[PDB]
Amino acid sequence: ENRAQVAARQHNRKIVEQYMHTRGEARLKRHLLFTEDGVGGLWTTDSGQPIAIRGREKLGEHAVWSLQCFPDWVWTDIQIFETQDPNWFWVECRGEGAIVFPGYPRGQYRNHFLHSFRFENGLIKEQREFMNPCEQFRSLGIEVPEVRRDGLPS
Amino acid sequence: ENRAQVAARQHNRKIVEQYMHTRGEARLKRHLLFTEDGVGGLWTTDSGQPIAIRGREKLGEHAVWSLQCFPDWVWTDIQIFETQDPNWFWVECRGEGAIVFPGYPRGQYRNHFLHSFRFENGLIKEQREFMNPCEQFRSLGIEVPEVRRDGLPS
Ligand SMILES: CCCNc1ccc(C(=O)c2c(-c3ccc(O)cc3)sc3cc(O)ccc23)cc1
Ligand SMILES: CCCNc1ccc(C(=O)c2c(-c3ccc(O)cc3)sc3cc(O)ccc23)cc1
Repeated sequence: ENRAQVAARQHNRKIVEQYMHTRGEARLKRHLLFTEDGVGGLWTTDSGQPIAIRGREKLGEHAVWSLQCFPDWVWTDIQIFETQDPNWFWVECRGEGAIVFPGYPRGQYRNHFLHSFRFENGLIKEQREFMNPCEQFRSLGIEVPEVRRDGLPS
Repeated sequence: ENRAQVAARQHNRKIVEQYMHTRGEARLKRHLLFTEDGVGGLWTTDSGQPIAIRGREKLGEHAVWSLQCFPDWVWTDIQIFETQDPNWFWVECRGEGAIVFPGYPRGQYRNHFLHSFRFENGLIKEQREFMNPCEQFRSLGIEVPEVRRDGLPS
């Protein structure tokens, strides 16, 4: 059983590596790293609800929109964390690139991200990314609220 | 070497568990889980810069303000992730409690969190927590910007 867990972890790590280094036109095929019913998404948004895409083929359809809205996106400063679960990885990284959201001025977006990858049968069953939406607001020219600090010492 | 790494991971895990379960008056002594020069803080804020405190004694001083602003805070749904680094852990959890920020109405704050814990010689050298600040804005009655989605399909 330990041999099976070790083998799963090693293979899954290669998939995480491949995902994190998928750039440019290869983004059109990144969905093939998911199970048929795999889910990917952004878990931190202005609404408090995730923007999640469910199903490998729907993830592939979304990559068209991803490549339009973030045409040169790269992940950088990538640190991959294996865990005691051979099917669960975390990644700390940054990401950056142009942001071209319809109805907003073209901007430059940079942020810090955490990703969660859960695997089933050697492919990604659930990917989730987490960031501070305030930095995306800034990239879109959206005013960020400020918490008044007068009575809040650090 | 492997035995030493195994020993470090097992002890460090106990410190993470203790930190995550610390609530109530025990919060006044949570800083004793840190190295003398240890750092803790919130990495996701409206400004884009962390609110971090460096030094065990300064962390202890801050606990007074933590108990004022978050008088009944509890971490729930705790999942601890060991990693390939015996001195690095991640935690996925939620947190909840009253929020009592000076000059804002008293509110009820709930959020999802990720924590990072890095250890040195059996104590926490760096703790960092990550959340979506939009949920904290809501708890304070602060208006959250909304990204227009008319052109952005999911
Ligand atoms: C592959 C799974 C989906 N992955 C993502 C990745 C990034 C985003 C994203 O940046 C955001 C939106 C979006 C929706 C649909 C679309 O076509 C493109 C962008 S709306 C919105 C509001 C905010 O407050 C913050 C971020 C976003 C959304 C989903
Ligand atoms: C030593 C560990 C530091 N740990 C924390 C934990 C939580 C916060 C926090 O919620 C925030 C503030 C705060 C500052 C000083 C203080 O006394 C109490 C609260 S201001 C602010 C603005 C935002 O946009 C979002 C969050 C916060 C800050 C620091």
